[PDB]
Amino acid sequence: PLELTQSRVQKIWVPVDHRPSLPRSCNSPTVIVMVGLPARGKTYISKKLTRYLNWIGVPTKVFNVGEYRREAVKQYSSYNFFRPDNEEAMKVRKQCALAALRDVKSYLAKEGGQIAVFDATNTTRERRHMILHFAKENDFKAFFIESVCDDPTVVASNIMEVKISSPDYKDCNSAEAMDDFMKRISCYEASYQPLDPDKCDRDLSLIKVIDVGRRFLVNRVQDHIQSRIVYYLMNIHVQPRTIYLCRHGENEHNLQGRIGGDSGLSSRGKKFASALSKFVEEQNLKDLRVWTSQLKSTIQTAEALRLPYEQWKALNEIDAGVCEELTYEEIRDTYPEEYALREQDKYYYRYPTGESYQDLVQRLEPVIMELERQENVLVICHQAVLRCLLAYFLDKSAEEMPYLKCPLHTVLKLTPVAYGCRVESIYLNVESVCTHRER
Amino acid sequence: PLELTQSRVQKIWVPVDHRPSLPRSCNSPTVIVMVGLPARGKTYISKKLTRYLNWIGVPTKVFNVGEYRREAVKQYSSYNFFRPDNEEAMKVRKQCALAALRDVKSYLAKEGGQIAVFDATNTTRERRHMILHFAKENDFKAFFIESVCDDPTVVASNIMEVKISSPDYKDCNSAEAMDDFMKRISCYEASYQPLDPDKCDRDLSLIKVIDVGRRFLVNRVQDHIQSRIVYYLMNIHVQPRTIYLCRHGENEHNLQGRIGGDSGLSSRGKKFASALSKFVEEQNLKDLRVWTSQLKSTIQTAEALRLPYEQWKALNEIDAGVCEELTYEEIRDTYPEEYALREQDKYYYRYPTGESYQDLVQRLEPVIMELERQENVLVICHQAVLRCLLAYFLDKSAEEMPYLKCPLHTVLKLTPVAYGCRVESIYLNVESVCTHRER
Ligand SMILES: Cn1cc(-c2c[nH]c3ccc(Oc4ccc(NC(=O)CN)cc4)cc23)cn1
Ligand SMILES: Cn1cc(-c2c[nH]c3ccc(Oc4ccc(NC(=O)CN)cc4)cc23)cn1
Ligand SMILES: O=P(O)(O)OC[C@H]1O[C@](O)(CO)[C@@H](O)[C@@H]1O
Ligand SMILES: O=P(O)(O)OC[C@H]1O[C@](O)(CO)[C@@H](O)[C@@H]1O
Repeated sequence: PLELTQSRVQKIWVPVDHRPSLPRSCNSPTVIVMVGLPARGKTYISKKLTRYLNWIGVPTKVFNVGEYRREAVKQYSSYNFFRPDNEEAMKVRKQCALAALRDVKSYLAKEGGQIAVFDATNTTRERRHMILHFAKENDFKAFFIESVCDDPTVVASNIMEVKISSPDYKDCNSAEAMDDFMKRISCYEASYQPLDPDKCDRDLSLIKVIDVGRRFLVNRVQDHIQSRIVYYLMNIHVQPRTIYLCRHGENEHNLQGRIGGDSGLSSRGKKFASALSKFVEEQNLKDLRVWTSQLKSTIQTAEALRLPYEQWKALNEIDAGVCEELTYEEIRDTYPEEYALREQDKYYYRYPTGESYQDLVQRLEPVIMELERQENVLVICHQAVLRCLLAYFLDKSAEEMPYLKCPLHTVLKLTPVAYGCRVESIYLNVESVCTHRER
Repeated sequence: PLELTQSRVQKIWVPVDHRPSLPRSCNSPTVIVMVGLPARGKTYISKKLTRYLNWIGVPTKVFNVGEYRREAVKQYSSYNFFRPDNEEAMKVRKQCALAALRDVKSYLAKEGGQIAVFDATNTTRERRHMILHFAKENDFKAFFIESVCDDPTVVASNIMEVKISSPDYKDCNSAEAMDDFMKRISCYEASYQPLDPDKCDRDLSLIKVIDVGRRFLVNRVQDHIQSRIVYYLMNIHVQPRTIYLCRHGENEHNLQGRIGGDSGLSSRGKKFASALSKFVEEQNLKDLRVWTSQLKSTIQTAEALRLPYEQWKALNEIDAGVCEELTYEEIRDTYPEEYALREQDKYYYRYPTGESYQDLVQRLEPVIMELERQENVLVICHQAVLRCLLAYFLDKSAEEMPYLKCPLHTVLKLTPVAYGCRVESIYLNVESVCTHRER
């Protein structure tokens, strides 16, 4: 009894499965409901939350009712389409919401999706009662995220940043698009019934994000994922800042083509460290937090900056287990089965007594949460760690992640803009070996 | 340039410190303010939060004004001491609060304390304005935690569970103590001014815990620690449950006196696994979550239960680095310097390319957060992992933690009661080797 086998790729101990003569094949999804008037950052919340949930391994998809509308109604003319007295467009808009819900059902019940973010105004109790009915009948959980903001400066900024550039306003100039959008918001104000956790919405699971995250009303958080979302929303901010990501300067193991270890900077690596200090100085940042791993090469690179820095064990390079300090040639010759398994499944593959890219994500989640809280940050890390962090910021899949290009002596400058990061690459003109290996 | 040395105990790379001829020695603390009427679980929140913060490595202390009062006023007679018209006792109570604040200043500014939990009613704006003045003048941050509850069943339950058993009610019977405490609560109701984040307390950093954690009002979370507290308060619950903790059944490495590795159950270990299944069955639990590490020995133990289980990489035994699969005799003979360093500083000591008990805490924090969310849970883990989890539940220090007794083939049954866990040990009558080593 208790006979187990270790799975070759992930290295997971499973019961030996001696399937009989005729082998037989043999928790609840969530609908996240966005609530609020237009230009309240609902799409911003939807997209950022989906990016985070997918990166941590929770399959998530956004269903934006406006995109179903742009598909059903070819060209957008004006706010007149959104008028409450527009009988025809009101029918079309309802059909679009129902078509999005149909796709929500298919995603969660038939495609292995775990979270569906229903991105619409959902400003009336009637619409929300209909979404609740849809969730109850399909055995889906419902979690409401309402964004409430009365600041006209914030509303005008959102229109200027991401609304005027919408495909709806292609033939319009900035002034007419802004004016049309203000009229469009006014169409929703009369029927808008905010969430009432005090009386009406007392039994609903919800978060009210008030005044661009200054205040929060949290009601009946049922589970782990809702609690995580709430914690995430409370850590993110919309303040302007820059994230600089780079690897340690070239090390002695890099020169020998050896993986892992705790080797020091080569002469070129030390030159990069000096070049990085000059680069950092030229950026003229009021305050800058510097984060390193606990491995020597990243600390030596930070030492050249003459700035305070913090060492994180979570930033340490992927653990290669038995393959640590070996070259890839020595891995292929000593462990050919292991080498081929990794090449076939680079994300899920776990090194013996070591890690996978999947393990890295789990380790890096507190790093991501702290990066969100912070402003200007410089992260000096390692190739696999950098690919993982970059996949979060650039919304790259688990399959793409182990192959992202993160060259040595190159700074990745990340600027948060619209619904994602602008990425600028800055090579600091110091030669190094190449550690990138394609599939 | 960039000359570093690796610290012998923690294995941290530090700049080589060539101190000159005359060597010279060369963030803001927080006051957590509890707010609310008596029997609102303020002391329960204070104690649990302090236990969690200390375990994660944030030095925290509770300053309970009632304990300063029991010290100043020898014997407690009745609610008459708490009367608003009691001029003398009102002076004494103020002096006690000021004496507690004096000790808060000394703890945070002179003893290396990071968080001071000011556990009092702090029901008036006047008292809170005075605490704010004290925080501003000492450069301390202020974070308010208010517990609001109108349920008379909850109030009566709190009085019966932990108030009637208070040193104040030693000479009283349950009925008179309950009656006196109800009158005592009434003394505070007239002057009680709840936190108003809408108008008056808009600029204060606060959390309102409403109806025993059913709802939360979160205002202006400034930093990392406040955000963590909020997340913790949202994950904990007061629902009745049991936590069972045990190690995997005896393994082959245990028999050889070898550390780490991924060996399977010995014949005795398999006998424990059967004994554990019978024990679990006899507990008659409606639902039970079973958690294991990703190491074979814990999975084989769970396999004997015939219950669904979840494997956590965070539950894997402490990593011994270069000392993995070695006996302690082989460690002392091959690495005598390393052996002696560990014996001297067992909590902070890091194995080369391995971990410390300090690293274990960081890894286990998500385990603790999930244990808090759950109800009936059985954790099948390893000696060092178990000591770490037990130190959290039993409020043991970093210094005590590496020496806690966690024998093989023994279940630790944890029952949450009053202000901490009741611990019952259940030996399942199966022989094994002893892996415990005293200082
Ligand atoms: C850059 N940008 C901001 C908006 C924007 C306009 N109104 C909004 C309303 C909500 C919103 O989401 C959040 C904002 C803040 C936070 N939590 C915090 O801050 C807590 N420390 C969470 C979500 C974004 C916007 C659009 N573009
Ligand atoms: C066992 N006991 C409960 C009380 C008690 C009486 N009123 C209280 C008021 C507050 C309180 O703290 C919290 C309760 C719940 C939660 N968060 C959740 O639930 C969220 N999922 C956080 C703190 C405890 C008590 C006393 N003893
Ligand atoms: O996942 P890949 O492509 O092997 O890259 C990760 C490797 O890169 C390095 O950082 C440098 O080669 C190694 O330490 C690590 O094993
Ligand atoms: O910290 P200590 O006392 O060495 O105990 C931890 C050790 O106990 C074991 O679980 C069993 O001896 C080892 O795997 C591990 O190294």
